[PDB]
Amino acid sequence: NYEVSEKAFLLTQSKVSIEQRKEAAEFVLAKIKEEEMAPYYKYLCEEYLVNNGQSDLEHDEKSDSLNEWIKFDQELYNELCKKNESKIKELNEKIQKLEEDDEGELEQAQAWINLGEYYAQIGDKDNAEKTLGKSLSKAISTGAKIDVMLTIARLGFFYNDQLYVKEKLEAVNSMIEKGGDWERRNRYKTYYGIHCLAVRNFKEAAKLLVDSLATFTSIELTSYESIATYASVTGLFTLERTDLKSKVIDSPELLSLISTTAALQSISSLTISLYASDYASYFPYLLETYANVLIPCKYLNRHADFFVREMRRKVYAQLLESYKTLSLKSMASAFGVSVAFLDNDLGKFIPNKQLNCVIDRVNGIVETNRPDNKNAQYHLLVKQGDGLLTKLQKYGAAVR
Amino acid sequence: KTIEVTAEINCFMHLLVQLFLWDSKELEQLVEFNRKVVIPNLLCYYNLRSLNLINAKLWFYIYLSHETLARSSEEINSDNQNIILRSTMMKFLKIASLKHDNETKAMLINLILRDFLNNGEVDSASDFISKLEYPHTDVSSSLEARYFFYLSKINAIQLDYSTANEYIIAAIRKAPHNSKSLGFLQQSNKLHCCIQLLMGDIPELSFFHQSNMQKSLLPYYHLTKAVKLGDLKKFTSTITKYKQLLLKDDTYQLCVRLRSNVIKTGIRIISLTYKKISLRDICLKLNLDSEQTVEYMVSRAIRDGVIEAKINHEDGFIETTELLNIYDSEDPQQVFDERIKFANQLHDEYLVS
Amino acid sequence: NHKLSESDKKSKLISLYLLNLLSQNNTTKFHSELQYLDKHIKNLEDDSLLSYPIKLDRWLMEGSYQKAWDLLQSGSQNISEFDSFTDILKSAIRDEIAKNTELSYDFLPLSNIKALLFFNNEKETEKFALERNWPIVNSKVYFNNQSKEKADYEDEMMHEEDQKTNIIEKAMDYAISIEN
Amino acid sequence: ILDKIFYGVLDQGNGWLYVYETPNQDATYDSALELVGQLNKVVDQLFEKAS
Amino acid sequence: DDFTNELKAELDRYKRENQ
Repeated sequence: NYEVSEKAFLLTQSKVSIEQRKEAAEFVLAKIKEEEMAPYYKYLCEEYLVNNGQSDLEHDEKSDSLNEWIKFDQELYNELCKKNESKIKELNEKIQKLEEDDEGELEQAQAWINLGEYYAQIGDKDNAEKTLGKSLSKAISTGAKIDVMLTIARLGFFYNDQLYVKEKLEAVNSMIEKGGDWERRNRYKTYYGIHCLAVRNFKEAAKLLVDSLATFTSIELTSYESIATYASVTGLFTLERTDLKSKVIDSPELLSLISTTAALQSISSLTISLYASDYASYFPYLLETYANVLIPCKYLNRHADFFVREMRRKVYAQLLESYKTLSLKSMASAFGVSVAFLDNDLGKFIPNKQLNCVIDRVNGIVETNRPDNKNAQYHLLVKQGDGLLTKLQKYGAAVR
Repeated sequence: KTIEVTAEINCFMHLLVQLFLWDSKELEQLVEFNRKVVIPNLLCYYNLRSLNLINAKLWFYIYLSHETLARSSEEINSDNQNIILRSTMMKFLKIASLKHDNETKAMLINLILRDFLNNGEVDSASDFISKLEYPHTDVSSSLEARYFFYLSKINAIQLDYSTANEYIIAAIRKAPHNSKSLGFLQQSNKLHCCIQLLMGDIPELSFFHQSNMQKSLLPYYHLTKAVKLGDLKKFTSTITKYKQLLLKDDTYQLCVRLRSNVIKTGIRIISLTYKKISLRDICLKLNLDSEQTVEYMVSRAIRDGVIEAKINHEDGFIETTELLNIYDSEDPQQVFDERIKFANQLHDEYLVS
Repeated sequence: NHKLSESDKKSKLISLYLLNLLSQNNTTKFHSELQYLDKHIKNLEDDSLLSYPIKLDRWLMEGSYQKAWDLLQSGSQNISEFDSFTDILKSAIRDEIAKNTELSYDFLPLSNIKALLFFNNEKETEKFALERNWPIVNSKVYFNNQSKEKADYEDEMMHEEDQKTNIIEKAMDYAISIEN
Repeated sequence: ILDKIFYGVLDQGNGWLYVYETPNQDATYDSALELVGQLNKVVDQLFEKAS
Repeated sequence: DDFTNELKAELDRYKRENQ
């Protein structure tokens, strides 16, 4: 189900090539024949508008699109009824006979789950959760628990809903805690780091992603190259260079992951340039990471500017720690940028107290302000010490 | 006769609920009728169990409607009923023995302070503050936030944000009631942010985003970027469009005070870190508004406590300092007595517990 | 009410109190009288006479004393009525600038002080420096008065002298008796 | 130096060098970590007892 | 935004490579 949501997401924003939309349309047309995408197929016009979202022959009549395959017709209307009779009408009649004959226990619960998964592809979520809720009481061990969690896990990836999914996934996992192997636990662990990108948790996302394996592929839930970009980009932003040398840049799987596909451009272009402290070619890597990684990915396109703006602030901190002073002529020219471009980035960073530095105008020397023995007891002990005392006085001043 | 008067008031307070926002009777005869049912010795000699039985919480929002476009309608100078009300109000406090009076003392001052906020002079209100201060133990939690709301607003007109800081903190933490958390809290949060407007911080929207509706979020967001970036053009257009919201809250005065803070806040936003700042670099920064004001602009900002710099007219630069030092002898000892003073507010918990 | 014939009639006399009040260097009572007016956006905002001290004080709060000084000169209202409060307020403005020139100027020559504060004489410029206790050297004026002291009477408060050692030990003994 | 091998900082402007001692911190703020964790838990526990 | 950072990076590359 994720293969369609990944390819059709390129239909939303394409600023360069038109063929990217037609190439991604070939994967959509192939999957809609085997499985009915009608809930997401109708969600195409309800997601992003004023591109392809105005083209429909049924609910709303307008023609504006670069893709004519997303509009209903007489063929898809007949196929919608054929898939609805086989996956629901034909299967429910056989399950109804098993209910009266009393055949098995978990077999009827698993049959309701497989039947409930078909309502998700027809576009009716009321009967999908109704048949799933009846089979939830029959779940005891991890045999029927994986299938119940699998249906709710689809709600997050297929319907792109971060609200009612995680609340249900946590309730099912916390009811009976076993986990089976480590891969069945990834469904809760991988979606955890993915949900952190919606509410912008930053370093919290990479907690379970860095320790996760790079060979994990959920197919219909997620692809191989999609999860590879989530752990590479978020893991690089979380762990500092101290932890990058013993984990990211040197790993048995990660070194094998970068050679599989060239669509990462994170653990190779960004990591080596950061480890070698080469700022000449490091700047164009951020543009390739933004265009060819962040934009095509689903959850990596939500932040947008929040990647390059924050990553550029931290890469300067690695340079400020290795020198007391610097050269403004070398930073604003030799690294591939201009003078006005450097003052715009550092202009917003200084008043936010995100770093300690000394910028020179006439002399043109970038000097680092080093606390020496001050460290974390200088401005943090007074701010965090007295700041928490303000929260302590909240309930003590007003009582109840 | 205490029971007989109290029994009659029990039926009077039930009518006052209708007279408040519900049934206003007539806009003329009622205000004259409500006066003659109070004066004739309802407060009496302060015999026993006398409190909360007067008008008190009820009449705050009543008389303000009769004064505006009802009885007066700008046809006279002041309401004759309010003139007599000011005579009865100030007579209630004059005859008070300062014994059991706690809640009734702070409620009447709320009228004379609120009147000075719309039409009147707030300079004379500073003399009432010395009389207003008492350890009132009977003030309900609903009126404790309002008592701290007016004290913080008077200091704003007096150009002191340090004294009004301690009052506004306890104002937003009190009044759990729903009506006080919607209309009263949103009006108080805008005054709490007004203290940050005079301080120069103006923090972003985190807790205040979901606490109030979008009505108060739009003007504060535009004033946040205007004062931080130091743009008077965007700051001027904000006053014009939002003028309707600025007049009802008496916040229209931000066109002068907060406008002066647009330059003061923008000083710390831009980087002065280097020592000698040429005159041409100052004129280019802060659009063209910093070109006309260079030496005078920095001169006043130093004495006000924003930054510390030195101007040299011979070579045409300005030596600036970012206020960065290292603790050695007297530097760390400055906050030593302050951190002890910060704990003095928590030393009263021994008597409370 | 508000209605007689012209209502407030002359608007210049009302502005005389706002301009003369700033001569005492009191910024609290300046904005307090603006609240006393019944119409803020009608008579006060529209008329330039009532808005004259507001626009004058606006440049004073922004820090620009050069634009505020031009209002007392290029304005044609300084002939008869405002002539009395012109030089009196100008003397308070120059005294307010002198407080800024101490911290904001480490060293400044004599020719600039005449131009900044709008002086017509160089000898009169040095006369103002004697009352303000400004050291004068050749073609330069320094400030040794940045350090402050006295200010009425204070004991054991605001950077004391001989009690510094004791108060540090006294603050440690105050918390013991609170617990006891 | 950024790898915590050699301890020191250089000067790009004048081509000079500066002195940096090996220990960058004593043990102080480690006690503040116990204070922050206490004020983020016990304080929130007080309202659960009152309400 | 991304339009500001990408534009200033490409315009400087044309000038830097010509020096």
